Amino acid sequence: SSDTPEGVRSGAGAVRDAGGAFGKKEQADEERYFRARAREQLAALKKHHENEISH
Amino acid sequence: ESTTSEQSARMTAMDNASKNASEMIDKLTLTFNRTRQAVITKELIEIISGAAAL
Amino acid sequence: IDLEKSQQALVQKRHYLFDVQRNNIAMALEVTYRERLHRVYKEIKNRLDYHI
Amino acid sequence: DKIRGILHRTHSDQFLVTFKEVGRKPPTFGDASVIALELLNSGYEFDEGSIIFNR
Amino acid sequence: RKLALKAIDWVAFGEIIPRNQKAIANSLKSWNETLSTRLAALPEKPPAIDWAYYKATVAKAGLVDDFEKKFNALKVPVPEDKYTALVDAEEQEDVKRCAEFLSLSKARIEAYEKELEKMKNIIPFDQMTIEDLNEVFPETKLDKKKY
Amino acid sequence: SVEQEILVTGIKVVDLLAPYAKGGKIGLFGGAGVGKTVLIMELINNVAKAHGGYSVFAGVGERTREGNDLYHEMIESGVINLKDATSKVALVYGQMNEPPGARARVALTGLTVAEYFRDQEGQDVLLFIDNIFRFTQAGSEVSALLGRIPSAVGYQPTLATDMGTMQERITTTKKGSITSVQAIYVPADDLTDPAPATTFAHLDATTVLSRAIAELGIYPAVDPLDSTSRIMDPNIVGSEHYDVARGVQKILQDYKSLQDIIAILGMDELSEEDKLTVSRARKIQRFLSQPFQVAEVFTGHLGKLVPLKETIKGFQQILAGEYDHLPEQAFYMVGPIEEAVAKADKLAEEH
Amino acid sequence: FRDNGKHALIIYDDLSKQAVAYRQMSLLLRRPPGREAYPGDVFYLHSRLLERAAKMNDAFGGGSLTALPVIETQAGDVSAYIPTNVISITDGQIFLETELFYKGIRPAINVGLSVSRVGSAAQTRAMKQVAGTMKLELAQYREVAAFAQFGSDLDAATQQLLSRGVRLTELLKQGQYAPMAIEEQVAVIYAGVRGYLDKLEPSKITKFENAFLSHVISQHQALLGKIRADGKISEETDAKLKEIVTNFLAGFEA
Ligand SMILES: Nc1ncnc2c1ncn2[C@@H]1O[C@H](COP(=O)(O)OP(=O)(O)O)[C@@H](O)[C@H]1O
Ligand SMILES: [Mg+2]
Repeated sequence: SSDTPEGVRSGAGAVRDAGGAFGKKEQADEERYFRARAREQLAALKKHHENEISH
Repeated sequence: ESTTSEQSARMTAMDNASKNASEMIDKLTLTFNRTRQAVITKELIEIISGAAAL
Repeated sequence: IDLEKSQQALVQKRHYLFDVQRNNIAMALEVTYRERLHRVYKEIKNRLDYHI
Repeated sequence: DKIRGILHRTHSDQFLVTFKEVGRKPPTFGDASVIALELLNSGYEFDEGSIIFNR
Repeated sequence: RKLALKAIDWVAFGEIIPRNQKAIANSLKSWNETLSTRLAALPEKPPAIDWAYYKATVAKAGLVDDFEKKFNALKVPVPEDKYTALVDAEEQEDVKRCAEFLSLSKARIEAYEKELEKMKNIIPFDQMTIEDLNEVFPETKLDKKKY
Repeated sequence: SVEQEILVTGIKVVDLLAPYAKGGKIGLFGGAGVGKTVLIMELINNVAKAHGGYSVFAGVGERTREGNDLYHEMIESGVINLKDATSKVALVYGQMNEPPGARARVALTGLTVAEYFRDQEGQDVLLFIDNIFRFTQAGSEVSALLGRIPSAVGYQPTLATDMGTMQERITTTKKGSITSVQAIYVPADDLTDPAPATTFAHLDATTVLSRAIAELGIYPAVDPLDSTSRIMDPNIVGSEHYDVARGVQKILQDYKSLQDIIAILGMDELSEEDKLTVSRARKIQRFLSQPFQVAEVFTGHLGKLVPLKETIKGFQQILAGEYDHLPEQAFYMVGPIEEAVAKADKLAEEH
Repeated sequence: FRDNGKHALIIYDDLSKQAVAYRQMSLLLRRPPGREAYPGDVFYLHSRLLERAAKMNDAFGGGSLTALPVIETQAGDVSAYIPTNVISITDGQIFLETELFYKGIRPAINVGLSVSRVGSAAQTRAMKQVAGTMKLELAQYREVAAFAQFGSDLDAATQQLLSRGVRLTELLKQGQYAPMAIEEQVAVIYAGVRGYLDKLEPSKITKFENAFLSHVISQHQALLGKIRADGKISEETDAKLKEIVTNFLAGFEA
């Protein structure tokens, strides 16, 4: 099919638009990884010394 | 030894994941081609039946 | 030998670049005179275009 | 990592140390010295042992 | 119009060698490429002013021709050349300073050339002298050679 | 007329990647239930009260309830006045309870009142039309009884002629100017249907809404890689706005091709260089979402209105890397970039 | 203009809105429909319009007529009714994608699917010599484009094939309303296909090109008159162009 202009060819971003098993396995892996980065970037954001003097 | 045992099994397990994804890719190509013909056939009947009853 | 040519290297370098400074400023007056003759035709072409 | 992640349920209290970031770059002899140094200076004085791997 | 040529901007004119100032010499070549294209944008002669068609097409007369009578006999004075001489003035002082290597190191060349003459003289016979070999290889005062 | 301008609205997705224009035809695409009526309710809120001249709203084939939430959200804002002669809005309504011969002559009645102000007077007129898919559909129902063979998927044979006979009166002439915003229903999320895919030739700025963005929580769900304009032009919007717009679309499209790898490999097995272009892209997705004013009863949040000079300066600093020390949640539903760090500290203290 | 010994060009913008304006006239005259309600003679509508483009010979005048039709597909499906009629009539297609338009490639011509069946017999001798290797060099890159996202453990030939393919791509990008000359086009390709760019950083290939072109217009005008008038690139001009891109590349970054 794909070895001609006529046949169907796949583009970029076609695993998420399908919405199947691999399309759901990708959304819950971008969220369970960038949930821990909202922990380490928020715990180290409390280490401002001027806020502690106000505390 | 363990980084050779691991790097050879990554070679095999990524090889059967491209055979099973190419075995699956021909079976959906036939169903795509039956369904592509069946839609040109179906919407051709609706135009003919619309003109004949008129 | 290497310090004899070090004399002559700076006397062909200097006379080239001290005439480049002559002609890099020489082009600066032609392109501001050519655009002086051209612009005085442009603002009298506007009146040749307006009243028609 | 994937040894610690599997055994995190049944044997979470029998761990000594865990060494991550292993296998991305090829292993060298300096990393065999970093691990073996910290197996001594931990406070755990042992008397036998064994190693399991995939030859 | 008028247009004079220049010399080759190939090797020397971009290697002026300031105190690590290759950026100032790079800017010197960048002005020559910009002005030569601006001279290639406009020609030496501008367009011609048709006078006869101005009277009929703009035939509401008086106000049309009075601007065409005042703008015809005008003159365009170009800018001054006051900065043209002082930049060329510092080239005359530096060219007198650039020959100081040709003035001072010329005796340093001949003194090094005369040093090659006496250096042939010293080696002489294998078994020559214990003081003529005491010019190149050194001697000193008390307690210099540690080892 | 031939001159082009830029009309500023205050929405961050619209002014950055697909700017609207004075006297230019604007289209609002998208399916059913994504926000075409709310986004066309937002531009009456911002644009119509700061505008000098008059305004006309033609409602063609929509719910008769929603013609009463406009008559009661324009008395309490003083645009319609019931006591004297200082009103600024006319209204023409033919809704979805009418016979199908009457949903196809209402849009011709809207742009007849709006042709009087442009021609017999000289003012600057606006025109809001929702919906306009119900002009095509209401002519595909009376067709087969008039004696016509159907074309492709079921529309009339004269589909692209009477559409192009109405859409050539909504123009900017040398006697006035008509800004026009139109909502265009796309049937069952398919922009290759013959009714929405022939209106593209009559629109300058298209704002394609999408259900794949709206189901993330990003509101307004505007597709950045599917919205265009005719004035995205570095000689019109300046060279600083132009290299920011294409800098956003290039990092979003390169984010699309990276999702195909994470589905098999994972997030952590990637390199450190493209763990950063994902985290810069996810902050650009979330920063585009802005809390609207007329959607207060949905949200409870307040209405923000970011100016044009601040929208560019907000997006230069996420791309250059001046906010790599914040989590993703600090940009969700904020106004300008100043509130993105004030919201960052307030989340920190509750640990 | 073809009948009187002159040359011409025509652009149909666009032919996919003529088959629709003709279908409406058919079904209102009660003609028998066909696939997608088009009549039986929509192939005969487009064939006798494109066959009027011809290259006449010297006994009739030597005229010509060149035809460029525009066709809009829907969702990139060229296997529809009208996108398959006009494909089988004409000679070659230029396939502009939407994915490459947002990835930075502008004009977004896909050279994997674009062909021309007059071939290399319509190129000048200067352009034919350098682009024959560029076409082979780019085609080897598109084989290995799928290794770029995670590739560092590959062979040095494969790292080289990626290194030339990215830098040849940056030469192909071009702003709007800036058409070049063939003598300036062959010089920029000659700078890339020889190997004079594999050490320059891939982001600087655009800034290097706009700097290099404004140089050779003013300071090497007498070389771009001996490729325009000659038509070919000789051995004398091969050496003369060789020290030019070595002089500019030496002192460039300033
Ligand atoms: N500002 C907003 N952002 C995102 N979604 C909204 C907004 N306002 C309304 N919606 C959602 O859009 C849906 C449909 O709203 P509406 O625009 O009235 O319908 P339609 O677009 O189908 O005419 C509602 O269910 C609502 O949840
Ligand atoms: Mg609605």
